[PDB]
Order: sequence, then C-alpha cells, then structure tokens
Amino acid sequence: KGSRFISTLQVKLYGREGSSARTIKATLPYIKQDIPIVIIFRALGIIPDGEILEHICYDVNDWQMLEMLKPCVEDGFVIQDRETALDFIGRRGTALGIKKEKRIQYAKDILQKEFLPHITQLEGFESRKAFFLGYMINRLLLCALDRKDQDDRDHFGKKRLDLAGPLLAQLFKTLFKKLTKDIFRYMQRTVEEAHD
Amino acid sequence: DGPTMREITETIAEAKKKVLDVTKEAQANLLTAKHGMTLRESFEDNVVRFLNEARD
Amino acid sequence: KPMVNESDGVTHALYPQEARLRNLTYSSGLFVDVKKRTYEAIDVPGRELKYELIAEESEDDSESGKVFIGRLPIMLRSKNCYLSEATESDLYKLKECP
Amino acid sequence: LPHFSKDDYSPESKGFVENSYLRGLTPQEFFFHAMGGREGLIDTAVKTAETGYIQR
Amino acid sequence: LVQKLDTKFNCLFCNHEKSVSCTLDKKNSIGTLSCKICGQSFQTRINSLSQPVDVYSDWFDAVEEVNSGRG
Amino acid sequence: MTTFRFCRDCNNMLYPREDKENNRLLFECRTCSYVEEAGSPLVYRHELITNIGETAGVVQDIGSDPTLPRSDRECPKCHSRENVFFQSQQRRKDTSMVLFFVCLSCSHIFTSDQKNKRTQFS
Amino acid sequence: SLMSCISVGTDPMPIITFLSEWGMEPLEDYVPHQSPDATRVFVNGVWHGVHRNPARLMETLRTLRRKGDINPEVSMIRDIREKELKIFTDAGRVYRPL
Amino acid sequence: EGLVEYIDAEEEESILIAMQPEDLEPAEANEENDLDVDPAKRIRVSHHATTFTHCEIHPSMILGVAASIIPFPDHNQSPRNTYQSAMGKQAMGVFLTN
Amino acid sequence: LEPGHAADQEQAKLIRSAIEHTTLKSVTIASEIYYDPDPRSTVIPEDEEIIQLHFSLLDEEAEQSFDQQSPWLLRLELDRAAMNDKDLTMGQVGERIKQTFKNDLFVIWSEDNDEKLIIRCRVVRPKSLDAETEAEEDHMLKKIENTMLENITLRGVENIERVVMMK
Ligand SMILES: [Zn+2]
Ligand SMILES: [Zn+2]
Repeated sequence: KGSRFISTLQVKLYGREGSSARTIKATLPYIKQDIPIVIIFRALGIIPDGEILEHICYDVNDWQMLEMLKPCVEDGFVIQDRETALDFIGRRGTALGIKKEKRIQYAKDILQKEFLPHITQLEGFESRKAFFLGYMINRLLLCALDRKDQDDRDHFGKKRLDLAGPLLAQLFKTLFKKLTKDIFRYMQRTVEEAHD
Repeated sequence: DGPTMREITETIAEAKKKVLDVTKEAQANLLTAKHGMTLRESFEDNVVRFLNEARD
Repeated sequence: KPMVNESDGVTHALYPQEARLRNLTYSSGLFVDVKKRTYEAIDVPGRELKYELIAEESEDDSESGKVFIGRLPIMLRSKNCYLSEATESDLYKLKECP
Repeated sequence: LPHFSKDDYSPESKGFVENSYLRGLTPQEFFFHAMGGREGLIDTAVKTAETGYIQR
Repeated sequence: LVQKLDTKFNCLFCNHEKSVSCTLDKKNSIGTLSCKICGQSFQTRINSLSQPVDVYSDWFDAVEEVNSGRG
Repeated sequence: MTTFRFCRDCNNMLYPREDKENNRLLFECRTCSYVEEAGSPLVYRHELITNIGETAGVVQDIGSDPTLPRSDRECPKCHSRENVFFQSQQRRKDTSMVLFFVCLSCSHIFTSDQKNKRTQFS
Repeated sequence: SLMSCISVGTDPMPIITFLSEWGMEPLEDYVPHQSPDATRVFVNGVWHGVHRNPARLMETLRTLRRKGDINPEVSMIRDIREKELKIFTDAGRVYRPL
Repeated sequence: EGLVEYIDAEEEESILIAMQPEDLEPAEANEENDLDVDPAKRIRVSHHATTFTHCEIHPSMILGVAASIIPFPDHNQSPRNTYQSAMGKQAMGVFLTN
Repeated sequence: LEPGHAADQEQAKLIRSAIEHTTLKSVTIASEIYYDPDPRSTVIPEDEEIIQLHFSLLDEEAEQSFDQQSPWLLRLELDRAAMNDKDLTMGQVGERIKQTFKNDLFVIWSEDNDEKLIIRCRVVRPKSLDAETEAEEDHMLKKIENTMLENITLRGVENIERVVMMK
C-alpha cells in the first residue's frame, strides 16, 4: 500500500539430521536474536501443544513431520503462558527500559505491526499470522524431508519488473516525505506558521 | 541427395527407438545402476551417448 | 498540462519540440489542496487543557487553496501529454514524428 | 516447457534437435539451441577476464 | 557449565554503565546476579532457555518486584 | 508421531516416563497430573530408506490435471483403459524412475515396476 | 518479447469479496483435521482461507475473468497436487496473450 | 469475449499449450499415415496430448524487436542471432522522419 | 595393484573392499527404539525367532547377568541388498560394533539367511542393571544410535568414498 514494511522474515533449521536440525528458530524484526517457533506460537495465543502441531502439520498421519517437530516442543515446554512468551520475546528484543510490564507492550507491538506485515492492523493477527507461520514451517519441513525440491530463484514467475510507475512512485514518496518534514519543521519553528 | 536424407532419418529413428527402449527398461526398474552412479545418471548417460552416436 | 514559466513571468504551454530545442524539461505543475484546521489556545485550567477535544472546540478552518507542490516530469504520449490525443495531421503539424 | 506433459524424458522434450540448419528448427528446438548458445556466450565473457588475471 | 559475564546494564546503588556481573550454575539450574560494586547478590532460578541477557532482564524485573538493586 | 499421544485434559505433549516398580511404560503430562499407560512398545522410528511420499498429492480430482500425462494401461482391478501417471514425488536423488498410474474411474494407483506394487501395498 | 506485457496492478478487495461469497471459509474457523482435503485459497501471498471444492471455484473465477468481471491481468494458479489456489493482482508480473 | 487470455509465467505452469492450431486436429492424433512426407520440411513431433488448454497465437512472437528483423533465424545458430540482434542497433538508417 | 595380482579380477575387488569406506548408515533401513522389559524374551513375535536363535547361544553362556540388560531395544533393520553389494555379513558389522562397544552394549545377531537383518541391542549400565532392566534414559540409546550411524567405520579408509575399479 506504500509503507511496504520491508523486513525479511526467516525461519531456520539448524545443524543437520544428526545435529541441531532437531530444533527450529525464527528471526523477528527489531529483535536481538532469533527465537524458537513454539515460543512465538504461544505468544500468538496457541498455548497448548498439539494445537501448535495442528497449525504446523496438516495431517496427523504424517508422522515424520511430527518427529521433526518433537524437539521444538521439548524445548518450548518451559514456557506455558501467553504473557510469559510475550515477556520472553520482548526481553530478547532490547534493553529492559519497560520494567513495569516487562516489555509486554514492545513484544505486542512487534508481533502486531512488524511480524508478517502483509497482514496487519488487525487483532485477528493472533490466529491469521499463527496459521501463516505454521504454513512457513510446514514448507520448511517439507523441503527438509525431501518431499519437495529446493526453491529456484531463476523462475521468471517469482520476479517482478519495476517500470516507470513504481520507480517514480518510490522516488516521489521519498521527496514528499522530505517536503512534509520541512513543512513540519517550519510549523514547529515558526509560531503562527499557519498563515506563512 | 534424397537417399542419404532417408538414411539419416532412419539413423535418427533407430536412435530414438533405442532411447525409448532404455526409457521403458528404466521405468520398469529393470535397469541396473552403473557403479559409481545412481539410476538416473546412468539412464541419462546412456540416452546422451545414444543421441551423440546418432548425430555422428 | 505541461507548461513552462518564462523568465519574464509569463507561463506558456510547452510542447515536446520546443522542450527539446530549448533544453526545457517537459513537466507539468503539481497543485494540491491543503486543509488548514486551526485550534486556538483554549486556556482552560484543569483537565480541559489535557484534552485536545477542547482545542477541537476552538476549531477555525480557513480556505485551503491550491498549493503548488512542484513539477512532475511527464512522459510523452501519456494521458497528460499534449500529443496523446493528437492525430497524424497534427503530429507533423507540431513537428513531431508520427 | 509448457508445451510438454509433466514427467517427460523423451529426446525431443529435453534439448535434442532432430533437424539440421538447412531444414530449420521447430520453436522448441529454437529455444533449446538459444539456451545452449547463451551458455556458450556467458562462458566466453567470463574467460575474457579470468584468463587475463591468470596471465598477470 | 558456569557462566559469568559483564554487560552494558547500569550499576544501580553504584552508578556505572558496565558494572553488572552474575554467576550461573546450570547443573543445579541456580545462579545469581553479581554486582561488582554494590556487591552481594540476587539469587533466583534459571531456565534452560535463560540466556545471560534473559538472566539479567528477568531478574531485574524480579528486583523491581522487590525494589532491590542489580546485585 | 507414529501414534496419537496427548493429554486428554491438557492437550499437551507426553513423554515416556517408564514406571520402574510396575515395569510398565507410563505417560503423564509434565505440567498436569493426568496419567496414561503406554499402548505400544514403539517409542521411536528413524527411517533411512523411505517408501513414503512417493505418491503424495493424489487427490479426488488428479485426473482433472491437464499437465499430467495420460496412458492406456489396463487398471489391474478395474480393467479400465484410461489413467493418468507420474513419477515418484520424493526428490531424493537415488529415487528410481518407476512410474505411478491412477485409474481415472477407480482412484486406484498402479505402478510400472516389475518387482514392487503401489506405495500403499509395495 | 514482442507480445509480452507487464501487469500494472489491481485492487484485491473485489476478488477477496468474490472468494468469500463463493464459499471460502475464513482461517479463524479453519481446523485442519475437520477438512484435511481443503485447499488453501489466497491472494497476493496472504493466506485468506480454505475452499473444500476448488474445481468449481476455479471454474467460476476463470469464467468471471473471461467475462471481464475480473481484470484479465489478474493471474490465478491452481496447484492440484499441493492443494493450493493462488491469485496475484499486484504489478510487475510479465504475462503474454494466448 | 473469452477468446484469449493473459497467462503469467506462474500460471503457465498449470496449463498445457499447443504450439500451433494444427496440433489440435484429431487427424494428427489418429491419422498416423499420410502422403505429406515432403523430405524438405522440418521434422515436427507428432500429436502427443489431448488435454490442451491454450494454443500459441504464433511462434516467433517469442522474439524481441531487434531479433524479429532477422530472416530465417531458425536456420542460424544462436550466437549468430545474438550478434545480429546486437548489431541491428548500429545499422545506419532513418530513425525519424523529422 | 601389485604385478602378481593386477591381471586378475577378484583380487582387484578385494582391494576395492579393503579401501572403500562404508558405515552402518549406508546399509541400515531404519532404527527403532522399542519398549521391552523382558531381557531374555520379547513381546514381539517378529524377533522371537531371532532371540531363540541366540537364546540357546547367548543366554546359555556362563555368568549370566542383567547388567547389560535393559528394557529398551535399539532394533536396527539392515538392508540385505546393500550388505550383499558391500560383501558385508552380520559378523563383520557385529564385531565392529563390539570393537566400538567392547562391553558397553550387549548385541544380538540375526542369521544371515534370515530375511530380517536385525541388530538387537540393549543399554549397559552396571551397578543399576545388575539384576533388573531399569528404564535407562532413551537419550542414551539415541546417542548410541548416533555413534553407530556416524562414528562406526565398518571397513575401508577414512575420507575414501566410492572406489571405481576400471581397466
Ligand atoms: Zn496435561
Ligand atoms: Zn480401474
């Protein structure tokens, strides 16, 4: 729509089949380090286990994917409450300036306005983004299980061309932002800038 | 001339038939993977060799 | 529409041929409307000054008027170009190539 | 190519060019030959500078 | 498995941006936030996911809950 | 998860705390008190050479796919001369080029392999 | 290429309303183990719900596009094997006439 | 009218295109024997499928502006075609009437 | 090859076998951990014949003790075709495991002719399992499986992959 909220989201699988591939962690915007998937799911409102597995794996008979997910739950068992997960994420975020609520507000802001921005401005994010993150992890595991091949960059359908329209659009967005900031500077500087 | 064009066409058709027979063998799982190569690489090697022989 | 403001202060409709010959950018002005809502100081001791609603009560909006943001360069034959609607008999009348 | 059914390993569907240059190329053979030519051109462009660096 | 680290968190009764230490015994899942200037300790639990940043910040939350210092 | 195992009153995940005195394998939610006895000796299976996912994606209307190729192989249990076939859907390099078929009137999967049957009954 | 064209973009809201009116169950009411065979309909990479009868929905969408009710540039893909229905309406997509 | 499409690279993965309208005739699918065995024509692969969804408007529309002025580009080899496409922009000629 | 063995064929194959690196992971189909408190028998009829084969051989040995007996079964099912290709028998793999697990893993063998190439293993923990199949932590068995499938060089030279004999 114009803000573009450009912030890459990455879900990573660690080690290897005989190594830290056991666990899965994700990177959030404006967060110091990555976090395991299960803590994020609990922060989004999916408290019980299984339900998180409902979101991630769409077929219980697919026992291999749940085997791969085992260590994620074995690592997330520590956190059990939504506010606890939000505290964890916010605390990992940055310095503990918000001592009162333990950075709950910061984590809420990040997970509402910067986590998967192409869905935002909606308290239903709790469920929508949770489902989309489950889809992300499902794709990751499917690739890791050799069910599907590695995604190809060269596919011409995965690319877009910025013709005169979008290029002038971003350029003019920057210039108009500069102009509005200058107008605001004149407002703040000059009392009764209204007429001037 | 015409006769050599027909001979070339027969050569290419024989190569195509050999490639088809190899494909049928591979799809029936009867093909034996060449040592040092899995089934797919052996099949591709055989097909490319046949086509190159046909061109030559 | 595309225009040029001469050094003499007289604005004149600009066409691509003159733009190319005179080294003038082919562009058209950007005019926008700017609402001007003024909330005069309320000077109401108490929580009223803590409420911006009381400032809203002091609302006094004046005329906006078209404000000249700048000039947007315009590509030729675009909907705003002078040549977009020109026919063949006009394309070479303006010394432009059909 | 979107003109072939999925999972096709036939010679015509994977780059083989039956025809000659005198006889012509069908659109698919034309595109595959363009693929090969592009590979060759990229290789030449890379060598143009890599070999010079080795020389120096 | 014993971790002690100094970081950028301030020194409260002791006014220094870098003077905050700690100890972390992961065998018993116990540790304490150690103040190299204001001193004594801040004993509490440890979690398997408790990184030293998490140690410091969560235990600082507990400090405000108790209105104590950073060690 | 080779089976289903979740606390009935917490939906959390159970893990194998064997009961030493009874010599029985027992499961109980770590964060709850519900207790459940193991119903099968299997607790772990790591499959290296897999025969799973070869035919993944067969749906009620795979026949409607225009891109997939079609043949005339006779359905073994239907004798229908129409079907749509494809190769194994797992992307392991060493996978064989065996074909899988699908009877358009039966939803029955038959393979071209001369030594093994469909994935579900190989 | 000669006949190639680049999409300029369209508002997805009308298409989302079309999808909702045509039986697209929202995510909030989605449960994987009650409709395991349901597809995943979505527009511009935003998972918008699930449809249990993808064939009929795809036929309707194609008919609407060919009738003009949907801007022809709007690209829709059905992945029969992966149980996903995709739609794209943003700009920058290079398409061709057939 | 529903006679042509706008197929994107992402959508063209799910379709099956015919190279030319002749690929659709039932004769090619069924009539394996014919007297048109002119040995001077390209060897064209026979009719392979029957689930076509679209048909190419025409080959040779896969070429660009500089390539589509080459006579018989399918009798050359690709490097020659690329060289010609590069060197056609240097040919002297009338770039405009004005 | 040496001058006296170059002209021949099977000796070249023997050199190939001596050089080529091969591990259990290259011949194992799947590895499963099973619950089975019984140290001498099993609740699984499938492995009953194999246990009986070694029941008269292993369980009949002098100085029987349960210190090497655990209620957990680390059942590995190998690939007959792969073992035949590598000229491997249950023997070789068994004594390699023993070398890596001299007395830390009681290992049972399946008859080569059996269609189920099974390596029935139990955890070893003296002073706790001496007269009981105490429930050893499964993570111990998982680590043991990792060591078997990664750190066990059945035969060959380390860092020497497929060896291609040619003339
Ligand atoms: Zn519970
Ligand atoms: Zn049938």
